[PDB]
Amino acid sequence: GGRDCHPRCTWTKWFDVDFPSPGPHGGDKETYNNIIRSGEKICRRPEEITRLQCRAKSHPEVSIEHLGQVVQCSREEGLVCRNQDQQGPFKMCLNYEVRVLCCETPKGCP
Ligand SMILES: [Ca+2]
Ligand SMILES: [Cl-]
Repeated sequence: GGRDCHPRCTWTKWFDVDFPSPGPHGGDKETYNNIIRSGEKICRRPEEITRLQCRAKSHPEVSIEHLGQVVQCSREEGLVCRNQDQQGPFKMCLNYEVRVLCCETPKGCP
């Protein structure tokens, strides 16, 4: 047809709505649920979450694996880190942040 129909995609800002506290039930839960309930906007209504990125807030360039940290960065949910999953004897998550790629397909497009 006469239109470029590939999705238009825009990254959100980075969100950091939770901060870890110590103990076996602490962690850092940067889920879309928590982000929205913190007053933050993620995507607009027409757009769909297409990609998630995750990083340590105060160590933004490093692979999280090199910190020995056990985290999940899932497109459906956001980032979850649980203190109980980390190595001891001080079992604790670092502070993470996330950002989202929001994509919207133009009108009348397969
Ligand atoms: Ca956080
Ligand atoms: Cl870094």
